[PDB]
Amino acid sequence: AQQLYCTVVLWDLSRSAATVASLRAYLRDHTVPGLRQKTWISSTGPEGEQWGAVYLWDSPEAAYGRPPGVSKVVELIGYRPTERRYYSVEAA
Amino acid sequence: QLYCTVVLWDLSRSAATVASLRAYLRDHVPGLRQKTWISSTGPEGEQWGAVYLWDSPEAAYGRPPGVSKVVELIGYRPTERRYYSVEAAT
Amino acid sequence: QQLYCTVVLWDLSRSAATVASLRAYLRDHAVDAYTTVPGLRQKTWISSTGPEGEQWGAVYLWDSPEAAYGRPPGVSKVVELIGYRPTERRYYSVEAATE
Repeated sequence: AQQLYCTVVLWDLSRSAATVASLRAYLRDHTVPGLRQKTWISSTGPEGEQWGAVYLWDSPEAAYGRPPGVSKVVELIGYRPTERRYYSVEAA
Repeated sequence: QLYCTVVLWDLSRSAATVASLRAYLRDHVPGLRQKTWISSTGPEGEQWGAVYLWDSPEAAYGRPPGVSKVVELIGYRPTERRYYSVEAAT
Repeated sequence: QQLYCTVVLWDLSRSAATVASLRAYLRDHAVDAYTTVPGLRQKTWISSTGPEGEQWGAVYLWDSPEAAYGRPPGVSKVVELIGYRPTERRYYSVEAATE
């Protein structure tokens, strides 16, 4: 309701033929209960390419649920997310 | 086209905890769309952080605003910085 | 000398209440700093979070074994905030405690 909970899900794309470009295109071509906000993010650098999603939830349980719209990205990239983090929103 | 920067502190080396920073917070800029404080607890360790939403990559690379006070509260600069392009948002 | 520890817990997953919201209410409505109930040495509110699931609870230190098994005192407001009675009760003997 007022306290929000954040889940961050990240894929390192070093071990995948998918890139930020290819995944941006699949997003271009191709309302969940409890979910206030869903954001797709990316990063490029010497470290390598990364794809991810940031979820704002209105309940603590949902934050640990299987993240929505991840199954489709899993088969596109080739594997389970390399990183997953859990936060509380303290002030926005 | 928006950009997202996140600044984090591992709190294990500070007297500060998520709880004490939360309490302090409770009792107390060009290009910047949104500023959000975040925290993390559990077996992996305590963290405090700020998430910024920018509309330019320059401002995003600029030194994070409103971080000065927190650096004083924790006792050191952020231990981790990450930089993202926003691809899509609801 | 012999003390008895009763722990009552609420699983919060079925409730609109959360650790954050219970903690916020507590912050704006301070509980008694001292014990009122005869035989009650100490009362502590506790919480847990993370993948296991959210929980709220009360830990009681009693000087008699009868009270340890009675209805736990001072939980009426929390029961109203959560919307149900404790989902779990545990009974312990204190075998040794540091001072």
